[PDB]
Amino acid sequence: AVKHLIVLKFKDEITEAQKEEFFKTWVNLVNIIPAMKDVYWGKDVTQKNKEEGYTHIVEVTFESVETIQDYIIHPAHVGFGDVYRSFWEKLLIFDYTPRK
Amino acid sequence: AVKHLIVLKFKDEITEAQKEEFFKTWVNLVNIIPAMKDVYWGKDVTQKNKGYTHIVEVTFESVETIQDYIIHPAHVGFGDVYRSFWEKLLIFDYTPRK
Repeated sequence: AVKHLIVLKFKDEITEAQKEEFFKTWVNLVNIIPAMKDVYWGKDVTQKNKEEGYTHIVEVTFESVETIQDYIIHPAHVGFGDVYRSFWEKLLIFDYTPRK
Repeated sequence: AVKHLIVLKFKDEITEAQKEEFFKTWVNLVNIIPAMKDVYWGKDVTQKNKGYTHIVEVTFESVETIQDYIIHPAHVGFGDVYRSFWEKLLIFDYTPRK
């Protein structure tokens, strides 16, 4: 089991309603993309690193790093990326297996 | 329910064994700090940004109790011994939702 983590900042012109619609859409992909096992998102409330600007976190769960590729190329995901391409300003991506 | 997320890069001289001992020590705080409910960590394998190499997720009951962890004597000691290990970090606190 691997987590695909995204840390993101939206463009300034994007409204809160748009952001919530964006995340709803992303969460709803789980239903239609077999490789996606789970999605959670959240807004940062502490703002400990404002100079960096990142505001939101998204966690997508996969059975393996391998199967992330099946999600990346799935038509529903490609379409999601196309539709919302104007929304994001910058992001960090991480893939890891959570452990103790 | 809130997640206290740390994105971290270590100093270059820090060895892999040192990193694993660092995370072992951090994980073992859960037992000792009432506010800490759970911890996981992991190494990024994709390395697509460039930068940050490790992720730590600490689980809390609320944003308010994160402070109880921050000032807990076990956590203060942990920071005193190991803060020199890291080069830079990003911190995020959020309620994971659908």
